[PDB]
Amino acid sequence: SKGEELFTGVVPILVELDGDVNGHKFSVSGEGEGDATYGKLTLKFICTTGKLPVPWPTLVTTFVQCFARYPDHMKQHDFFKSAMPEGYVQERTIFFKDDGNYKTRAEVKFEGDTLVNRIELKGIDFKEDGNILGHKLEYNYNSHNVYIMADKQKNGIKVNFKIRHNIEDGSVQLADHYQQNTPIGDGPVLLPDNHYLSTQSALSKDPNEKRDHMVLLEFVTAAGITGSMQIFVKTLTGKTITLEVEPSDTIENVKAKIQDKEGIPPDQQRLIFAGKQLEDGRTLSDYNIQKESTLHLVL
Repeated sequence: SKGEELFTGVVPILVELDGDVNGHKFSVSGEGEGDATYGKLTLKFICTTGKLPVPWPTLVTTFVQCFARYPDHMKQHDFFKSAMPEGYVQERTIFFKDDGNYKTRAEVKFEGDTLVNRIELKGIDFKEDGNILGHKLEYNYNSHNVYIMADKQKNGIKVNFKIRHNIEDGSVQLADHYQQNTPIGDGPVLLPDNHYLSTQSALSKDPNEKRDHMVLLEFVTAAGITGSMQIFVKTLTGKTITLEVEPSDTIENVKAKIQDKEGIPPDQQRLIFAGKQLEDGRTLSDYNIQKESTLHLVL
């Protein structure tokens, strides 16, 4: 989209959260930077009101999916950047199994050169002796797939995933996430086909920091839509077949796929595109061969 251009290079990020969990009020400020080319986010958060009353890992998902890396073949499915600069509202309900819930509302938008995430969080019905208010969660994080679908009647996306938080006893605390995002602006956005974000997070601490804090790193990559594409091949007798290939397929691997359909050994095949003989150790992309091009099989 047009919003994509705002993500070239490294973009500064500001995060602000006001929270109230079981009547315990708190605030957090964060700052860092995002590099969507690498799908990478680095953030540091400080609780400005004192001690955080919930475990830091429970707030990782709340604290900018516009920093995901969408592969080239999926760029038309990146809702998040397409909503910029005006941004989007991100709302969630997070159900902690056998415990309380968070409800969050956030605005993610550009303020000048800086991508800002401003959040209100309310938590209710937590057990005083449970994993959350009892601070029984390990300080670590797992990889999850974030499933995205368009809501084409409502101009946004619906998102769901299940977070697993590790506990020392070897149990896990599940946090079922339900999410919706809606653009703030009136211009059109990208309403995607179904896909997911493969999301990795690592939590660390700053030895010099005395305040209650979290350092967060995320790597986020879109997936779930095949990068394979069809090409056409004219066979020795002039019939047309299709192959399923990736741009990174070697000419050798293309010949292997032709053997599967036509029964001609690779070492007997010669492939021609636009009059040019194709050489085994090169790739389809090396030749700038696009989806639904035609190759010619000859002897």
